[PDB]
Amino acid sequence: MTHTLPNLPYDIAALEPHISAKTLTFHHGKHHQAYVTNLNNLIQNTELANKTLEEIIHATAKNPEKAGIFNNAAQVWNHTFFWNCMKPQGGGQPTGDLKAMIDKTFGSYEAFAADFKQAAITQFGSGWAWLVVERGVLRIMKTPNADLPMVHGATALLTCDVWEHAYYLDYQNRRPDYVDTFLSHLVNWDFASALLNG
Amino acid sequence: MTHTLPNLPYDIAALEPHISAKTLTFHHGKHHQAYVTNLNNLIQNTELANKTLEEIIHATAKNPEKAGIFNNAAQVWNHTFFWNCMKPQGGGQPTGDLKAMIDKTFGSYEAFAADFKQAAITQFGSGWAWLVVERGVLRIMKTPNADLPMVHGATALLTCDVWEHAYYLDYQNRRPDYVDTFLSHLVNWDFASALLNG
Amino acid sequence: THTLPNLPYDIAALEPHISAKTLTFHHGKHHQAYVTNLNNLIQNTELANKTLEEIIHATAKNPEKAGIFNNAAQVWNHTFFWNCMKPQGGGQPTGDLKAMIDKTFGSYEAFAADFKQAAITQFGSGWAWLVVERGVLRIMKTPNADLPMVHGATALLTCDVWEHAYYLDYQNRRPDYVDTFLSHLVNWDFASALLNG
Amino acid sequence: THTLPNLPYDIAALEPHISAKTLTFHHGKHHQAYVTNLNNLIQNTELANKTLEEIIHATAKNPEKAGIFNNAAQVWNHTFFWNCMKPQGGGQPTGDLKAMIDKTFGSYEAFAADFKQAAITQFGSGWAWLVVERGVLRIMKTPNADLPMVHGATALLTCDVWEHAYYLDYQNRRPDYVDTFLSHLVNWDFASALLNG
Ligand SMILES: [Fe+3]
Ligand SMILES: [Fe+3]
Ligand SMILES: [Fe+3]
Ligand SMILES: [Fe+3]
Repeated sequence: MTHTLPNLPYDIAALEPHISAKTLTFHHGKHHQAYVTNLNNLIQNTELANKTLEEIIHATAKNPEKAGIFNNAAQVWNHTFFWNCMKPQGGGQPTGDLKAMIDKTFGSYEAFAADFKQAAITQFGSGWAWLVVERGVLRIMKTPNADLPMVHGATALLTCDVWEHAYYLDYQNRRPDYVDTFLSHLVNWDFASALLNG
Repeated sequence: MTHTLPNLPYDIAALEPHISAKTLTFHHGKHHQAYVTNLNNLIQNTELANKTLEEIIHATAKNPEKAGIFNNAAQVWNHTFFWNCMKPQGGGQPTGDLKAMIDKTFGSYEAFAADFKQAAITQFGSGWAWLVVERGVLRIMKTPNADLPMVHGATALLTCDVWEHAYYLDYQNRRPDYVDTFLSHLVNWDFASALLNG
Repeated sequence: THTLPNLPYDIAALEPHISAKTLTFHHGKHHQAYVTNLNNLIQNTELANKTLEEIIHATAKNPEKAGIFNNAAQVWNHTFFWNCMKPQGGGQPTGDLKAMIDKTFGSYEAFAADFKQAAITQFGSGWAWLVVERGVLRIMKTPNADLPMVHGATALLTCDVWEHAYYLDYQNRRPDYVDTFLSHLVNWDFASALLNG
Repeated sequence: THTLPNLPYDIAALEPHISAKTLTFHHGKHHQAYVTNLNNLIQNTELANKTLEEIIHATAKNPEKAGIFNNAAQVWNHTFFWNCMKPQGGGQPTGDLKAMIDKTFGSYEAFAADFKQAAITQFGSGWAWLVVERGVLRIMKTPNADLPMVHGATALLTCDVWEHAYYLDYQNRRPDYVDTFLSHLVNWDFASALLNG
């Protein structure tokens, strides 16, 4: 157990009712934990046992034979990132640098929000919707399964988990309502704005 | 419109307590319905409007720009196939032709069930676990997302939906328990046996 | 599907300013290769049914399709480039374009100084442009295959500053090449037509 | 402050694979220009007292001081490139480096194909590298002045694929140039020392 499950940055009930404590209990305590334990078991006694998580993600991103390692390693990263993407009483619009860059790039926050929700809702199957910056330009991305921006040469600013386990207890099939609530009440814009200046 | 949602072959509560009436209500009445409505809207005013569902699947399986149409068309097919793969008082073992072919190929039913379970459990993200016949040989197949045996040249005999919406309300993360319940109490072996002789 | 357009003049008609040897490789190899690359990348795709300009607009947003964008835009850029030049070019525009340059830069010499600055400060491969964007003349420079239309601007004039455009004749002396482009090759009638197009 | 280092051999020592004419322009004009540009850009700045490598790392975290990064990285890249070649080079590596290439790529030939592919699929100006990061070998391609050290990797070998590197001798035929680099010029002794550096 050289990799460990990080604490949630808030109480399991902090996102109620938008994301339920039951969801967070299974999502963090079961899914996120299993990705960690799988990763630990898959790299034991291998050359990857002495690498960081980010090093493992990049080292196994190409080799389809190592897809089991990439899939668990990237999911550990993605879920830690996702918990920090949210906060109780979040949502709204960002300010300052990120707000201005979004207006410069998309024309408005509403334009950004519509593009983000479309990527989130058109990602078929399991995956992730992202706001990224790449060579200094903001882009929306959607990725399948465990894929994530860093292996495409982009820096993630924000993500929304659209694996069905992230919303099914609370929203069932209503993924659009889930993403709309994410945008309206949960997104931590201070987080994305700090990462933009990183 | 062009394509219709077929009735379940049993009451929404007929698989209780193994699959809840709640799950079947969302799984059939929302997810399966949505794939039908999407398909109908996507092929309207196109050459695909005049073809059978199977023809649409093969016509869109090759070209990535038509993946939206493929994804919904194949999901209509997969779910319809899946409902018929189950029945109240299912489970047990197959008889006759299919039992003998499983014993010749896997050595035993228990070996087949171990291999079907592991494919279902190691399918990362959304997808399907299949028993197929291919080039005269019985094989286990796992497919991601909407993918399915026929566009690979195999004949499907049985499937288990391992999209998270298939089990999350009743089993949450415990996909192995759900698959174990599928084999133990739900699988309709009469269906797979007839298809083997189709 | 897509074809290389002929040069609008003799392969040797820009000598000594741009050599026939340069044009042979620039038109017959580089521009040809972008056309053949584009055809192979769009075959059996919905892009096969679109125009060059529609391909450029359909792929500018999706980095996954940068190979198609780069070949499509380079086809467009080079065709534009051949038509920006002519034997016995150079001099200055007259009429509408001259007056807009004089009102915007103050002077033709001011425009040529700014155009040449953008051309020589483009690091690596790219293009220097005179564009009109919401009714205003601007100098633009673009890296690699980038071009004005995906930035909401209308190209009036371009000079290729990929090294293959000048290395056989000028080697490292990109500033001399651009000065020779403005002095002897630019076709101001083309740019003036585009301003009213 | 910074100066242009000697070529490690006579300008004709790589004939007929790379012409003396190419080396005179590539080393005496391009490499020299990166050095003179760097000196002029850092004068009276905080960066004037730092080493080339210190300047590269400090400015790499930035798009706003990009003339300094681009010229400093190009100074570094070219010095490294000249030492990646030798007269009567080519062949294959032996010992430590050969073993790692076999374990990593399966064979030298797989390595050379992957290296070739990176060199030819780099669109525009750029570089193809063999790098090592955390004991793992891989191939890298970078655009313009970008280089492995700012990505956390150690360069072992590079091939310049800016068009000035080959256009006088190969024109558009980058694949043949890279083939010739691998076949006749690569200095494997250099890369094997760096693996253990
Ligand atoms: Fe998740
Ligand atoms: Fe389903
Ligand atoms: Fe060109
Ligand atoms: Fe160079």
